[PDB]
Amino acid sequence: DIVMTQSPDSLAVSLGERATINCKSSQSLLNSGDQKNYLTWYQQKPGQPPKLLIYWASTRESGVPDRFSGSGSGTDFTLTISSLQAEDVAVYYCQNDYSYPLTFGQGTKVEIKRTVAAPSVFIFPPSDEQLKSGTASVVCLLNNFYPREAKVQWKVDNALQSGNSQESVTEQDSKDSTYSLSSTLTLSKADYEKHKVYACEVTHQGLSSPVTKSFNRGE
Amino acid sequence: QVQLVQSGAEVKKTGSSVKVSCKASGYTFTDHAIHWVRQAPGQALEWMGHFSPGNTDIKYNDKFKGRVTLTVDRSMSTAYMELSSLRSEDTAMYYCKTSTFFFDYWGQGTMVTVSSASTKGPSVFPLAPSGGTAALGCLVKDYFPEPVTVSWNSGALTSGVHTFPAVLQSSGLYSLSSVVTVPSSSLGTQTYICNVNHKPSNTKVDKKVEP
Repeated sequence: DIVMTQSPDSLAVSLGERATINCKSSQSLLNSGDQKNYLTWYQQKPGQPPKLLIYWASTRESGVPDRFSGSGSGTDFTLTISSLQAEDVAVYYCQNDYSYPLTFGQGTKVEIKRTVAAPSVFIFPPSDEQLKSGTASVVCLLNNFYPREAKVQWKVDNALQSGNSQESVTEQDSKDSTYSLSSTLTLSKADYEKHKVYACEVTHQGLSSPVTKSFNRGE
Repeated sequence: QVQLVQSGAEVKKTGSSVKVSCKASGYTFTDHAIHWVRQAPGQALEWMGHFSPGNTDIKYNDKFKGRVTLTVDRSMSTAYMELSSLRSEDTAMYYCKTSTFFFDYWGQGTMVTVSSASTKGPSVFPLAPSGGTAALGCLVKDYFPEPVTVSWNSGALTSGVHTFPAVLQSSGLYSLSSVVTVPSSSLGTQTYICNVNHKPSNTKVDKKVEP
């Protein structure tokens, strides 16, 4: 089996600047018969099938603009995207087309780099309707921020919570290059009604101090 | 117009089998091999094998050999992928596609979910509104399988909407929130209704979110 290793795993590139993605194969992909490298590049956006970009290491698929360039030979290959556009935000995969099993790299995720943007934070108590069910969900929203890295900590009566929350993050917004994130704390009704102060504390590069949003149950 | 149309999403219990179809049109079926590629949630593409219909050359990735069977119905221009003894690793989008890199066409994908969960529509709860911007939303909890769709005010409200990707809970059921930010001055005048549709259970919920 040929192992395909891409580098980096993720790339943040400002609009109009150059993105460089490397792909190394564990064995040469150069075919002696036609002297072509059987290395293929695909672009894949969330929810969609992959789309062919480049084949034989450097031949552009019809319809692909010339700011996409494939280079390299043998075991070391590079996809260069010049003048990055928001429509280039995607996961890029290289594929061994030389010998079976056909194997893929692990993907390189490209995002747009923009100036740091702090999140706007909101907290939502559980609804009275949900409380009738025996479980309570508390939701913290971090809206429209960049970069994606953020620390969200739940405090209940000032006790730091662990193990009882799940996070979800959006894909990057195509127009403004930001993310939003939800953190949902799940408690039993009994635990929810036992405690009073519910707080989510957000740490982010765009915040000089962590931001806390909190409520007192029943207010 | 070249088209590859795959069969719909399937839920299967562990140990069961699934057979996905891929109907080809717009070209002569025997002109290209059909390849099968899958992708587990958030993971890399994985090549499963190919079937070349004109001459019955069948190739398998050893990772799947003996658990997957590739067939074709040449009379109906259809390729099949049958995967047996299903495991958690098999929850994934499955794609068919033509050729290696000479005829780039892909089916739309088939989601296979390996789970013992029963099909269940979501419970929809308000995320009530507590700088002239207010955030509100709907918590779309405990549904199975994927997917759900959420709109606001029957699609009239799209600016500022974030419908988060679902998370799988330890119960085996999915959950997500959909949020929107609106002018605080509109809270007394404009109704805000999330429209939650879960086609696998034929459920449609319109929840008014009140301050």
